Amino acid sequence: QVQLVQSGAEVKKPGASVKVSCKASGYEFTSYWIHWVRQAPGQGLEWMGNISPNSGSANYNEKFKSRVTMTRDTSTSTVYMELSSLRSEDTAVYYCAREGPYSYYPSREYYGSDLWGQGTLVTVSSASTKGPSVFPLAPCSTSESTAALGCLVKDYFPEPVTVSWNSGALTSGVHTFPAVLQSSGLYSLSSVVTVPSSSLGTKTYTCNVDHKPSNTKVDKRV
Amino acid sequence: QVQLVQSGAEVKKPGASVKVSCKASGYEFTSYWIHWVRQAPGQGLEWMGNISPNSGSANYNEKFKSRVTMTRDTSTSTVYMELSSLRSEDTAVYYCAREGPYSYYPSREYYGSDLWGQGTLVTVSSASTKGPSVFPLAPCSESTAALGCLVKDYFPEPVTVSWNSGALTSGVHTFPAVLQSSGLYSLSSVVTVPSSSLGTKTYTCNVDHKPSNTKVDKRV
Amino acid sequence: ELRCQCLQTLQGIHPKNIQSVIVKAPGPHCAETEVIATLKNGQKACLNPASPMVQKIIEKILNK
Amino acid sequence: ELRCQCLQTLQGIHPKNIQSVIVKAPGPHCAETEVIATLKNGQKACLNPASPMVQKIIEKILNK
Amino acid sequence: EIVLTQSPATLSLSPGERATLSCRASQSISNNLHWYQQKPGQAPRLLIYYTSRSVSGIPARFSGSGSGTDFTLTISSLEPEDFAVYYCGQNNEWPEVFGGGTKVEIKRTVAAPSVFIFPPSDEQLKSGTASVVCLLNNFYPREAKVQWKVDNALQSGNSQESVTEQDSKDSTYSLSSTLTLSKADYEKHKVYACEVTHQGLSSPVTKSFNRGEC
Amino acid sequence: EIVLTQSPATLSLSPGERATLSCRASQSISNNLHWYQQKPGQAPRLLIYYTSRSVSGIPARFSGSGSGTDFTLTISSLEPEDFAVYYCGQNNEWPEVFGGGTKVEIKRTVAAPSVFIFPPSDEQLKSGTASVVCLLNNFYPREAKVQWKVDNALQSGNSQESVTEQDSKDSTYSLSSTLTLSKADYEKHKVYACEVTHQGLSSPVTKSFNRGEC
Ligand SMILES: [Mg+2]
Repeated sequence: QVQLVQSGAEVKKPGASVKVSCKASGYEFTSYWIHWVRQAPGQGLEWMGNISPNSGSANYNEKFKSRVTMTRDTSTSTVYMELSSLRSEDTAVYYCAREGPYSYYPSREYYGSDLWGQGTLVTVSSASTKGPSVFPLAPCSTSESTAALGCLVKDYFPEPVTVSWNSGALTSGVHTFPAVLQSSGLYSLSSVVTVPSSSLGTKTYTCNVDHKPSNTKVDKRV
Repeated sequence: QVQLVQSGAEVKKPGASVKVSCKASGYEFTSYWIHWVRQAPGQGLEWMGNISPNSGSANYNEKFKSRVTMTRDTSTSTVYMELSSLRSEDTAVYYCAREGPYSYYPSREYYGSDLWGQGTLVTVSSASTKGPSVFPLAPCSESTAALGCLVKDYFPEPVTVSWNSGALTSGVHTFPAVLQSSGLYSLSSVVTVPSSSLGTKTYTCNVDHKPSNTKVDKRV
Repeated sequence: ELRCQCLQTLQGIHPKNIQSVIVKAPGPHCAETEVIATLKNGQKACLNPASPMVQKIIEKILNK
Repeated sequence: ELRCQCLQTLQGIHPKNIQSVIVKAPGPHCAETEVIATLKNGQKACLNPASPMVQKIIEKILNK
Repeated sequence: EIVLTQSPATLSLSPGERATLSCRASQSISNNLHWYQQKPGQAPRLLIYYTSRSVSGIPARFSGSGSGTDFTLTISSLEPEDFAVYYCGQNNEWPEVFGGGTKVEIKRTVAAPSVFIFPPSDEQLKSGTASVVCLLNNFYPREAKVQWKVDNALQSGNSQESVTEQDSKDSTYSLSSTLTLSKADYEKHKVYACEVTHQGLSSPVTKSFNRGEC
Repeated sequence: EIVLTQSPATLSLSPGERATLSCRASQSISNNLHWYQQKPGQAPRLLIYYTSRSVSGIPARFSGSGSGTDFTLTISSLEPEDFAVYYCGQNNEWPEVFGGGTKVEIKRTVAAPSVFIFPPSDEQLKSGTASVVCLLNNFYPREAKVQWKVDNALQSGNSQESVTEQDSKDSTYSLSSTLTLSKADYEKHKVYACEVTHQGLSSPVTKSFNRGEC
């Protein structure tokens, strides 16, 4: 396979450091620059810098040069980005991407970045890893033919949370909302499903919440 | 005040060498390139090459590089051009010209050649220096008549002609010389005068050929 | 230049074919020294600044 | 490039101010080696190729 | 540093229609301008490089052009899989810079939301906080207004909303609005209501509940 | 190597008129194009440098324009001292190259030449050669044709001609033609004639003499 494989998600406190790896396979490592680009949640792309797999010399965005180091290990075709003096604004998915091929004959005509890693989420916050509290969402008391049910997945950290209904058997009409970052620094999301109103009291509806960062699994009967 | 003064006219046989000088005065010698440009009689300008007054290194037109040398003498602010294996086609006026000022800060915006030497005529021929024979031009036998003098078989150029020691200028036409098949030059000088003046007033053409130290007064 | 031009380099080339060499110091858009040779045929090639033969090629031109 | 660019030269300049140096060998339009330094302020200066300090400035960039 | 400006920010079109996306650079980047597609939860994907050059395996319907500091990505006829975010990126100089993106959305007919209100659970109330949720299900266009009312008093600054991505089957959106109150503040009031304004509705729809009935 | 082409080869104008001279380069010479004036028996004189920049002591009526491949020298209002030859010269690259020149001459009315014939002198004949001279005096334009005839036989290859510079006072030209024969050849013939063709003449004019009747 022709690929860039990155290290897993990271959670850090402000002031700490993070080191992310990007292992290249299936192509001539020395033929392509490797770039680091980040994307904050819901925002655009920002270039961190890059590194030459040959010389091992890195080029940094001046915004990060004083607290970023990029290195490469020829033996394992791996490139690293170490970002220090972390702040909450560094919360983002960090990608590595290749640009090339280039040789010893310089040109002013460049290729785009054609192969990207899967991304590594780095969350920077004063908050500590916490599993969610799961509350049912059910009507107060129903003349309509369709009813809505759900679960409120509150006060967890960091992202992500996954939600299924009846262990994945119920998929139609499900809406699992993107999380919101509360003023508290903890995340919250709701997952809802619309069902026939006649099915309430006969059919069972259970939401399955998985928060891998805190090794938490919750089933809530609604 | 600024000047480029070149050496005097040269006469050479084919296969010989010529060395022309160009002395600079009145300006900072090291501030300007010095070029050598030639002009064959009645033709355009052709760049020979140039020299840096600082390094003394020359640049040549590829047409001449195998038989041309340019040098400079810092002590006398003089530049030289030596052209060897001379052929008749090298007969021309050779000029030196300056281009600048330039310093150690390079630019891709150049000055033109603003100061030129007076030129040096170099004549390349198998002929030897010879003074002219001066013949009259007079009618075989109507208010205006033409008279003149045929200045024949001289070498090299130039010849100058006046009429009545410069007193007669009106209606005079002194023609450019022609190079004959013999390798010798010839020119004519004519004047139109009232026909009534023939037999009363004297008409004499004054011919000077400095290369052969010859002076002729020809009454027509 | 606005970025590094030399991902890879040559340990040297034929010195007789070299017309000119640009030696670029590290700057705000390239963190390493770059050496680009222009050959008499107009071809361009990246050279290793740390290579002893590259430093000796420059010396031979500088003294020519 | 198309003719000699350096009528005069400098013995040497501040090496810390140099962004790049072009070393041009003698060619069809210039019979002498030319060295042109581009400073970090964008100013260009002709340097003496034979100067020992010029050769040492190039060496310090090549090893940076 | 270069600034890349993309236009329009959102493009709403039907499948089969032509999409024209613009990218403008603050200064010359020569032709070193590249286009990328990005779908949720995926890395960007290169579509066109060096203004107009084809990328291996990319469908023919994507093409690029440019003149000066102005660049264009054209999708000749939109396919359902083309509704995504598109970015231009320059690498003529470092730092690389990307545009802010253009989101290409599916245009469909107006669809009013079905609205539901949820009281806080007994379990959450025991813990001291009360979250009240209002759901707006399967509506189009994205614009919707949700107003919270507690005993007819309009609420402000104590609610947050979240919206889903466009649905794969019907091209609609869904939205949740959550009102957060302390148990003490929640117990001081009776009527909890959410009022919804949407183009699909003739007039605003209100869903409510009374505390003495839950 | 660059080739510089000037146009027109001759410009015929009156004092007070505007003169426009062209210089075209085979390839770009950037703006490193300079203009020179040359008068008979003098070195060229620089007028304008770097396409349009002023030169010390040159009158304001000379200006230059152009860029890269096409260049123009303008003389806003011709003075009598401006009638001369003009060359463009490039120094963007070595070798320097000059154009072929444009001669700016005074335009005046057509003037037919006055024609005169001169037999060889007794002095020259004693030496073995006979030179016969035909003079065409004060004509305009410069173009004229002289045909030598010896006992009605047309002569060719045994004559040389020269033309003066345009006269400063009447704007005319004069031309001399010399026929050279050996004394033996000259003594074998009677009628020596020179036939002149010029725009000023309705038909050719012949001046002749009979050998020995002088
Ligand atoms: Mg006047």
